[PDB]
Amino acid sequence: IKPYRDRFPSHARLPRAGLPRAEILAEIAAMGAAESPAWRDGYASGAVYHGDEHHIAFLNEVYALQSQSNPLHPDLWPSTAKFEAEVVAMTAHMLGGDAAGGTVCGTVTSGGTESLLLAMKTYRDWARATKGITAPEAVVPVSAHAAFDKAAQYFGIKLVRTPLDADYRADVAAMREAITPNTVVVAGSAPGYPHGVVDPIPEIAALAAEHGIGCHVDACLGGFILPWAERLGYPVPPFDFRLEGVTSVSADTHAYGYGAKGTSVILYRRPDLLHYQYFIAADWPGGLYFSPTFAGSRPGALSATAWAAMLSLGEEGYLDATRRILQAADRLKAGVRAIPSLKILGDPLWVIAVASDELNIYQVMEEMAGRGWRLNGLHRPPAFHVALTLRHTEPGVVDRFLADLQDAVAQVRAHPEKATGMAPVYGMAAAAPPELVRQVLTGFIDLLYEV
Amino acid sequence: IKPYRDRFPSHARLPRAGLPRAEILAEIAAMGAAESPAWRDGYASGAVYHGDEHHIAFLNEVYALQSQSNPLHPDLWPSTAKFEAEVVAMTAHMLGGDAAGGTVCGTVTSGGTESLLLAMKTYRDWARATKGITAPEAVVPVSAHAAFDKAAQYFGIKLVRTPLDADYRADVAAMREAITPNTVVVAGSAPGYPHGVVDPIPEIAALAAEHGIGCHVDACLGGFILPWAERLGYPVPPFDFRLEGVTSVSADTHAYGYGAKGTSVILYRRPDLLHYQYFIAADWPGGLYFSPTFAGSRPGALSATAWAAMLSLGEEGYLDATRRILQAADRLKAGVRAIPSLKILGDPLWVIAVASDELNIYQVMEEMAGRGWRLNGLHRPPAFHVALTLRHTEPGVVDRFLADLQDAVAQVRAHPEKATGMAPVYGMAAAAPPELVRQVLTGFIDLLYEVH
Ligand SMILES: Cc1ncc(COP(=O)(O)O)c(/C=N/CCOP(=O)(O)O)c1O
Ligand SMILES: Cc1ncc(COP(=O)(O)O)c(C)c1O
Repeated sequence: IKPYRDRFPSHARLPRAGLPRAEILAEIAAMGAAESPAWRDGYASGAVYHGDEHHIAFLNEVYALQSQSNPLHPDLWPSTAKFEAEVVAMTAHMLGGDAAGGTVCGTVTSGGTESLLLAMKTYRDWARATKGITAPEAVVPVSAHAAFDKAAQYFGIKLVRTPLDADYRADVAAMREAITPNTVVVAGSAPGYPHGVVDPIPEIAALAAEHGIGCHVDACLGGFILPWAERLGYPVPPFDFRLEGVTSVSADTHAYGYGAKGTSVILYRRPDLLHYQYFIAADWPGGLYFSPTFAGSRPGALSATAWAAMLSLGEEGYLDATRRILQAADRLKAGVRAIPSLKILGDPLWVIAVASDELNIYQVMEEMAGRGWRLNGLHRPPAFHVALTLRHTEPGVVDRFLADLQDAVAQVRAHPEKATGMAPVYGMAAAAPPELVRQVLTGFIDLLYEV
Repeated sequence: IKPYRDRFPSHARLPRAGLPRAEILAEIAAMGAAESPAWRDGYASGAVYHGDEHHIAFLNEVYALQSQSNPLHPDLWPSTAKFEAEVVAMTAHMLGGDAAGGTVCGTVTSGGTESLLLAMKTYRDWARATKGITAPEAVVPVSAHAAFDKAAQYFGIKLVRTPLDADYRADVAAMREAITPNTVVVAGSAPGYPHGVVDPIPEIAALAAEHGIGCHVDACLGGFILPWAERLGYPVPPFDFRLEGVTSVSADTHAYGYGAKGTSVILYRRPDLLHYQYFIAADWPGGLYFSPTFAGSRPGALSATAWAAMLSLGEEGYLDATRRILQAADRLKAGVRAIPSLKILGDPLWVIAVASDELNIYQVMEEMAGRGWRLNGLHRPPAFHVALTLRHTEPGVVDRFLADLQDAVAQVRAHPEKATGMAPVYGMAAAAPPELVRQVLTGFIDLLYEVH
């Protein structure tokens, strides 16, 4: 659904003469006031991770002072190259980079997906050069992020997805079973996006060191949450570089790092690994050209906002934020188990996947959507999840959620036949065959791009 | 060389307690005042494309109002999904999208490189599904951007680079020669980055339609320059979708589109092509997940800055900008041919590659660097180039350049033995073997990432 089709002029052609800056800003600001109550008041799962208007006004100043930065030119903006070096270093330390000998290194990327993609490409390129593996395989849980499939398709890696156990954590045995001599990497999520549970990293990491291959830890969600939850006295095993089997880790500075959107860190245990990531061309008439990541020209300013957010918070700000989130979490989970028909999937710390055996969970979800809740629809198995952020730690938000949740279950128990709005969509999507979904969604992405 | 290693505290660990916002900003603003004179006063080739402090203050407001946008969620920020749809549409029209039947479609990407990569992956995936080609080849000029090699390595495409002619434009014949039944795409640059010259697109496009394969036009540099140069009455053949053989085109809204860094457009002629780009997963316990491009979470705000910059300029602002640039160009080229020892490579419109047969061009370049000029070092053949922007259209900038260029040649003619600063580096790099460069540069990228 396209909200501003009518309220605002549509442009499928450049205006013959330029429109005034004062007006363009006003058009955009208006859309700002329309869309920002949804995430600000706490109705959104994930999406906005900090939300505080002063922390945002702060990062916008950081962007403004670095707007022109392009780290393709480290000699014009050595300031940005500094930021990137320090975000990578501070993040390395945070994830047990010292307990590895201090050989831990990385680069700043554009997001979790790039981190994962880069990593897969690295392990693929390394395996071919050293172990001579020319038809590579990777082994991850079925809960590992969909970005892994993306890497499989792009780089020509055969991806093998293993099943989970009763707690929705990875099945470490089935992983051993699927390893072949062509397997170049195994991965574990900390936590996985679907259910918020942390795969058995120590076990997977060990399994990896055993067969002399890589182990990647997808800590894109947990990187900036888990280390602080551990010091707050929660049940979190070592997930990072403390474990010796773990060869790489990815973490999102734009997620729970509270940077602005468009930054992430990929970390490798040794430099001889990192080096397979760099792209270099020496034979090009355009001169010497190299890039650490996928991109050539990058938004230097976003690397600044990641750096500035990490310094403005420090170990205190993260410890504080993490507590306020995990508090709201434990409190929401209690309110959910308290409700009869619902169950929680596995044992999440702050990303809660709620399902039902008796009711149609998708209509429950739709009933929440009726009150303004923008939640995530899962399937295999059917459920919806809410990933908690600082936006849900504000006064009365977890309460409103549980209050609206009760009324929503009561309504669906009265009419188990009810399936309104999006409920029928999420439900068909569950049952439909891959190649049919692949086609309808393709039409949906085309609808997004219409003028 | 790391400038702030001493003046500012280095952080290899999160500060136990958070540092004040007032202070962090001051640290960054200081670095801003140190680095911004270089590109602002016009010493930089490319890098900053507009530079005007009001146009920048404007786009920063655009970013500020959209900072939170992440177009992975089109239902939370339908505003951004709108911007993206319209940047893609306005850009399509600009590059002859109507003359194609109105089936021209695209997506907004993160930069030229992603556009190119996405395209290569599309043609690879299409060729396998329709033409059953399981060991794909691509054929581009040796001047085509290095991003093409990157796609070759990533996606497993065999890349074949053809030679150029006397004008440094593509050799259309050698391209035909290298086409096999496994060739899935050919490309032409408009202009190529090295020399600023426009490959023979009409001819290449035709060559492509002939063999029933794709033709991609790398207009990342020229997309927002060439269409306006054509209406200003310059010698530019049709390079875009007017030609029927051309199946895709890439253009950088963050370059000569004067958006903020981190946006670009990839355009396809028909939707059945675009569709091979989309990534979709239906079997994932995380639910339905799709993405048009490489990224999942994106900076929505950068899509806004591209949109806002295009609207704030319109066909007038581009026509004006393009004139002021091409004027400065023609004026700089005359000043260069005027100088005895130097020659210009091919016939560039605004990206000038200057070489020398008698002198060591790298020391010429170093002599310019002495006066503050941050230029691009080319090789194969040895030269340096300057890509002109609005920053070089300001008063007296092309003049200072020619003035410093004369003094620089005079100095190198007096001491042909001289090789100071970077000159010896660019020169070794020219002669060294690929695998040696590959190793030294790897050490250089590691040096960038060190903290003292
Ligand atoms: C475990 C895991 N792995 C990879 C990713 C992808 O990272 P991305 O490219 O979206 O920055 C996610 C995020 N997944 C959700 C990104 O959208 P959001 O609601 O704003 O956080 C992830 O959770
Ligand atoms: C002519 C040309 N093509 C492609 C690219 C790649 O774009 P980017 O560096 O912005 O990713 C550039 C920079 C370029 O100048």
